[PDB]
Amino acid sequence: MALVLVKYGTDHPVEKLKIRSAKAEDKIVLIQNGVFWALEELETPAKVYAIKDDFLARGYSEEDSKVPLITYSEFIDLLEGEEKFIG
Amino acid sequence: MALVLVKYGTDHPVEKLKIRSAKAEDKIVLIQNGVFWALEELETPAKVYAIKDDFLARGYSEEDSKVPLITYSEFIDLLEGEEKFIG
Repeated sequence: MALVLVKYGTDHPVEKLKIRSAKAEDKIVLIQNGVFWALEELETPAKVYAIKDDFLARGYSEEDSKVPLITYSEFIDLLEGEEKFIG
Repeated sequence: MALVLVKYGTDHPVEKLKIRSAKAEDKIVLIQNGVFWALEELETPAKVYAIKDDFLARGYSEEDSKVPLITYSEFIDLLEGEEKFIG
């Protein structure tokens, strides 16, 4: 149930095995240079999300993702995760 | 400690007291139509942030907001915290 924040890509390759070692409960966010990992294979049982808007900001096509693309709105839905007393 | 999310415009009465009765140790995020709370006279001891990218997307200006705005990058860092143990 760990939060994995990736804001690194290719210039930093250690996040790939972080993603590998991530658990089913854990959350993986690809932001900034993390969009490069959306083109990777990535052996992960965790919940992987790449920022769709930032992905587009980096100049990449949404078709060209191996991972799920979400917007900041859905990032807050991730931020919620469950339900709590938020609503 | 508590993660407080608001994203139901002003149509959700419970949003007010979530902010209102928050602790000075908690985090409060305004997202989507929740940005309307960023314009009012909300008084909370918690860390209150409205999403800048989303707020500007509403057609408003940074100057319009009363509370601090964070960007997609800063939102990721919010969820990190400050200490970043992601090495």
